[PDB]
Amino acid sequence: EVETFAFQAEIAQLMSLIINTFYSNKEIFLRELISNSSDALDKIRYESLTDPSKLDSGKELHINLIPNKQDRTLTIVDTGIGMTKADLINNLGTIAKSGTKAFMEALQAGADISMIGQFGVGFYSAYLVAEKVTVITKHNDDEQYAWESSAGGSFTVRTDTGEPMGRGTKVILHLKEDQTEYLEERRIKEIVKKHSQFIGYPITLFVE
Amino acid sequence: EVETFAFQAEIAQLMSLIINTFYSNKEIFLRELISNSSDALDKIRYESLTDPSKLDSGKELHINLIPNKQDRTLTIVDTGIGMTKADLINNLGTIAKSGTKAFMEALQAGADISMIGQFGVGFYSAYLVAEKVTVITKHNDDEQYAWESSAGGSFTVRTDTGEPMGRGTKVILHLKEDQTEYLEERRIKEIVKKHSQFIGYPITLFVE
Ligand SMILES: CCCCN(C)C(=O)c1cc(-c2n[nH]c(=O)n2-c2ccccc2F)c(O)cc1O
Ligand SMILES: CCCCN(C)C(=O)c1cc(-c2n[nH]c(=O)n2-c2ccccc2F)c(O)cc1O
Repeated sequence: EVETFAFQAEIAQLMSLIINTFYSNKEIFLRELISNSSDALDKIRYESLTDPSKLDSGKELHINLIPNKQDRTLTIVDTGIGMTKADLINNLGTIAKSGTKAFMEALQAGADISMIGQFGVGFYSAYLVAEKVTVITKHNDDEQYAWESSAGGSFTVRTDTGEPMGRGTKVILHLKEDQTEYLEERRIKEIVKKHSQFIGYPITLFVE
Repeated sequence: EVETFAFQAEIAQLMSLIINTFYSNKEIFLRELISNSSDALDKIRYESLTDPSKLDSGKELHINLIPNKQDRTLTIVDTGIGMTKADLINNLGTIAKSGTKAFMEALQAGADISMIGQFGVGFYSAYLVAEKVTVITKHNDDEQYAWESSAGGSFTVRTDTGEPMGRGTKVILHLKEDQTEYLEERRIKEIVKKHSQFIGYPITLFVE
């Protein structure tokens, strides 16, 4: 029931660079994921002006940060517009082809990994801290899907039979052994305050 | 043939603040407009993956900067997705209600006008340099419209009978008398290099 796909060549190369480069300031992953959540929330909010029934699958527009020391996971949940199967498999890979090329050029021109979000590919900064990422997503117009990748040049997509979520996206970061700092309450608080303080949606940091 | 509308109260108040505050670093207007053009170009590019006929109204995705010393205008043109009448009159005012409130709060909390784009209302930084703004826009699904405002709490919209443009948005900044520096080639070049160097579309600075 599980489809396996190869990444575009440029994305696979971006992911290797992110995993292999020595770069200490890994905490920027969180801002990039919160930023993408915010954009997804903007999208469903705007669509709902012209069609209030888009919020039948959920009225609240918000972001939850959920650390889990047992599973060694950090989960970022939003109730944004979600993603279709086509988004996961094809559409986002395609726009990320040019953004990756632009980004990798700038890095040669001296730029630093922290500028990744200006090229549209800030999601892949998750692999600074995660050995595996799972994405569960639900768009009004499609079914619930699980996307997963451990960054070896391939990703999987399946229909998700797990617990339904209504509308939005959940990003489950399976953290590397030496990156458990991002499960601690004061570390996450520090990072959100420093990088994400002007997001226009509630950000709730769950306690354990 | 011309409809006159009142701005939302919060936007009218944002515009007065932008016009009345002493703030020397006015050049940030250009980055905000180029940023919105880029977002509009992203939108039509993405829509065209799932429906290549959206580019029948124009294949090229680009940004032109056109100074005109005679008319004292600076025009920013893009071939992005364009805006519907509903966008101009109602939809963008509504999302800009919360962004304005958020922004004006931050300014009390010390923030500075240069952060306006983080709240979604960066367009209104045009009134740092313009006494009047005209917006001509064409969306695939609607007709060509002219929006105009001289920031006295009202704006006008009409159907544009002028020369058709295909798809996109043109922003015509009627500059204040003491802001002609933004018509000079070396000044515009300087600003684009400093603030807009990583935009993923061609930016062409027309000569006079
Ligand atoms: C193929 C792998 C994808 C990686 N992921 C999960 C993301 O980028 C990502 C995407 C969304 C998302 N839902 N709906 C939507 O439009 N977006 C979206 C937002 C911003 C840029 C692009 C987007 F598609 C989100 O809410 C959270 C995310 O972390
Ligand atoms: C009511 C007054 C509006 C002010 N203007 C002209 C802008 O903000 C503005 C808007 C667009 C635009 N075309 N299509 C589209 O989606 N956008 C858009 C882009 C970014 C945020 C919001 C948007 F609607 C542009 O290409 C250039 C602009 O300067």
